[PDB]
Amino acid sequence: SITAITVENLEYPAVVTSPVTGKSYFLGGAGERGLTIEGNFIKFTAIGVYLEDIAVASLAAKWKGKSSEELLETLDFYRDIISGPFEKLIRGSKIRELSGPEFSRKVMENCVAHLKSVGTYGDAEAEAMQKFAEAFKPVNFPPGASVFYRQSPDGILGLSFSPDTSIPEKEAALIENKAVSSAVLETMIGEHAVSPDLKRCLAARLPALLNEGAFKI
Ligand SMILES: O=C1C[C@@H](c2ccc(O)cc2)Oc2cc(O)ccc21
Repeated sequence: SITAITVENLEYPAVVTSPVTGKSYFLGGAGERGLTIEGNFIKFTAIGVYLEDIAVASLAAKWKGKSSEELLETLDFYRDIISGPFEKLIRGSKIRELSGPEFSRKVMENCVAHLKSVGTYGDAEAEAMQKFAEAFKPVNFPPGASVFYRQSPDGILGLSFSPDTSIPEKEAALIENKAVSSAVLETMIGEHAVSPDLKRCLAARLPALLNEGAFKI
């Protein structure tokens, strides 16, 4: 019942299965991110957000029987996606070649931004971020190079890099800090995430599922 999304010739499948935790996610929504200089928006990377199947049953708890327009203006609904008792997978596939650090910089930027936004950015979180950046250093992402973030409900972030848009088998690293976990996703679909790219998508495709209250295969 669920379909795919190509964002600037970078395709995001309808479903996916982690070689790491054998879970199976569904494309919640795709989108793209980039920079705005001189009123021009140059897109650098595509972005798709995946939710584990067990997410429908969970969100159905309070979001079923509501429509796109309705959820889209509801913040809680997102705090629920980002902090849901389930794994979320976020895949960023480059549109413009960026190095590990060049990129890991903008990302780490909005993160700490939020961490302080809610008084969670302390020593531990700080080390976790150091680590976060130590992971991206050896890397580089020419177009098609994907980064895979696994946000585990157990308060862990699974970092894994690729030269193309196919998920790797093993992971680059694991950042074990509950805060830093949600961070990424929060910076993309959170309250303070200006772009309605991911938000509109999620708001549009989930009710279709939420009406059945289940998911698997
Ligand atoms: O998916 C991206 C792209 C990234 C980025 C854009 C332009 C650039 O030059 C380097 C990195 O910024 C981000 C910041 C975030 O908090 C979350 C996701 C992203």
